Amino acid sequence: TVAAYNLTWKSTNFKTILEWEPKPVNQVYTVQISTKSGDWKSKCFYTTDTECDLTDEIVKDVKQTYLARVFSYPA
Amino acid sequence: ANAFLEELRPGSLERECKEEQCSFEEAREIFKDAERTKLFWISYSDGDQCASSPCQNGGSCKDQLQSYICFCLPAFEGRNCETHKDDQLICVNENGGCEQYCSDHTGTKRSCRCHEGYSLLADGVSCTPTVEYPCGKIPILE
Amino acid sequence: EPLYENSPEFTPYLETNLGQPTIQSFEQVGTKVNVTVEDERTLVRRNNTFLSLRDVFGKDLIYTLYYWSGKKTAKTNTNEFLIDVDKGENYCFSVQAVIPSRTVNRKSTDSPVECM
Amino acid sequence: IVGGKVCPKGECPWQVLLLVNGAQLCGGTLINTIWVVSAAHCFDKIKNWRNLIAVLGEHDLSEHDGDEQSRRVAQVIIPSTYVPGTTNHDIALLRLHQPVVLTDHVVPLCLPERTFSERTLAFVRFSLVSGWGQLLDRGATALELMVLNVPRLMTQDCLQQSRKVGDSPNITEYMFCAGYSDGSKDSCKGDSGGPHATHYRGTWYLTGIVSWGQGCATVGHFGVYTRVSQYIEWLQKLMRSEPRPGVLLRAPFP
Ligand SMILES: C=Cc1ccc(-c2ccc(C(=O)NCC(C)C)cc2C(=O)O)c(CNc2ccc(C(=N)N)cn2)c1
Ligand SMILES: OC[C@H]1OC[C@@H](O)[C@@H](O)[C@H]1O
Ligand SMILES: [Ca+2]
Ligand SMILES: [Ca+2]
Ligand SMILES: [Ca+2]
Ligand SMILES: [Ca+2]
Ligand SMILES: [Ca+2]
Ligand SMILES: [Ca+2]
Ligand SMILES: [Ca+2]
Ligand SMILES: [Ca+2]
Ligand SMILES: [Ca+2]
Repeated sequence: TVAAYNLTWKSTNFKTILEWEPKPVNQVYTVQISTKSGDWKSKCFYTTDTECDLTDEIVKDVKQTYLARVFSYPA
Repeated sequence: ANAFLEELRPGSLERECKEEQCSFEEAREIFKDAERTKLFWISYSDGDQCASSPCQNGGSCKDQLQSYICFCLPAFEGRNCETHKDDQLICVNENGGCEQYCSDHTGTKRSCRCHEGYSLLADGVSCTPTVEYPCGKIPILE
Repeated sequence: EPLYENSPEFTPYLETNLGQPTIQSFEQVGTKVNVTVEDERTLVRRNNTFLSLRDVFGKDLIYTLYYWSGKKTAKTNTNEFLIDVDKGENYCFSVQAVIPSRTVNRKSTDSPVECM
Repeated sequence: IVGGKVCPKGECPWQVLLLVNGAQLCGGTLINTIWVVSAAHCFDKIKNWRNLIAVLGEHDLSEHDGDEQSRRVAQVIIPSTYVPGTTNHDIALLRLHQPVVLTDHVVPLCLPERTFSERTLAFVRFSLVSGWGQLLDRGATALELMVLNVPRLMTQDCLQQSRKVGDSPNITEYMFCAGYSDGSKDSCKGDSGGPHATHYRGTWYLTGIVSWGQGCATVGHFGVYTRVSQYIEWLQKLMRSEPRPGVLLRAPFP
């Protein structure tokens, strides 16, 4: 498997979408998002898409700073 | 749009562009300023990406430049509100709402369990102590 | 642990793009004209209801108005403009959402144009 | 513990103090009335296997109160894969000759199931580590139990954020980093074998064991802990095992 790359933030009026590469070939993805001191929250579980809507997580506190991570899983 | 005998009609942005559909020259051709023309042409010729009604499950679309934004109903999320939040009750998702242990079951609802010393409540997700001193609890604070 | 990659940091309030606004209306009150900007709703919800961009930014947000031989600009701390106009002349309008304190992505795209 | 605070009496009820011939050896974690989880390296230089004592309900080493309970250690179980002098598989399961009595000051920490620990507890940011270890890299040990809050890091980040060091031990799948790299807080020598406890929806669980690290609170480094989730099956089977003649038992792993 290969790690996702080119993670990009796409956000307008807070509708926030994380996008990445590349198209999944025999592997799925799962995204996790967190605030500097908060726990990691999982989203878009084992999706085959190359984007993930994180809107519902960032609108909890628009002034916070978030970090996301894209995991690659085989199969 | 122009079809001889509507040419006689004097310039009209309303007519013109709103009205019928116009060309850049035609906006030219009304605004004069370059500047001013592009300003108008920026949105006018960008198209309504919402025409394809991309927002699903009762979502609302809001056009943008070369894109759109979907406002989803509470039980949905995703670029196009395609994601059903109700279909996400799995253990990897915040432990499946389980207080202690979570067990996934394809074809059926996930199930919650508890550590020795505790028992599952009727709410199907909470664990309560079955002994005086269960593990993982601090007496002097309880 | 699986293979993964971290994303750049993201601070919504400071980086989210401002959406395209739309001129709700415009009327004449003698020699002046009022230009009202539609409330731009966001994904932020305040207990079952989408908050407007102003609900979120408050004073951090202003709206700029372009009207018209160059252009004439006007700015407001609200969603309304009250400009002076010459009688018998038809003006055109265009608004833009702005967050002055931002160094980048400080402005939204212009709204569609509307003329008297 | 470096940069931590005193653990209020009774608030670190699962903390265990191990003694060999009466002297402070290492920390440990009580998981039920007869079993204590500690670190394998703590027994590298042990020669008198019958002089091993576990103290529960301890707080202030300078004085004794009615909350302290001592139990002779009847068996020390370590993975046969563990190599003395090294850092991998740094875990030990201890059997108390007689169970301790659970009280307001003596309570076991919950040993979690493997999956719950890997997909849920592993993502809870902060966890608590404690002990009577050194207060400073080369300093003296603590008289009163010290506790500290530390954030967990996935190995990849730990490696990318740590200052490259000559022949540093590899961070295996049986370990995980936690702490700060700014030289302000970290567990330390003497805290080894102690708990890295994670709080989750009203219950605490054992997720790590103080194991090793570059000095203590050294800029560019993180404390390293034994990844308990990898030994759940191993621990359960052994706790159901029958006692043996000798104290030390090098048990096969997996
Ligand atoms: C894992 C192998 C290993 C073997 C021996 C020691 C060892 C060597 C020497 C002394 C010592 O000088 N005793 C003096 C006094 C305290 C009684 C104590 C220990 C120990 O077991 O703690 C350590 C050290 N362990 C750790 C644990 C966590 C950190 C961290 N920064 N998070 C750093 N070192 C590690
Ligand atoms: O109009 C734009 C939209 O069209 C239809 C949607 O399904 C999606 O393709 C989006 O691009
Ligand atoms: Ca024409
Ligand atoms: Ca023509
Ligand atoms: Ca016609
Ligand atoms: Ca005409
Ligand atoms: Ca008309
Ligand atoms: Ca017409
Ligand atoms: Ca012409
Ligand atoms: Ca458009
Ligand atoms: Ca004492």
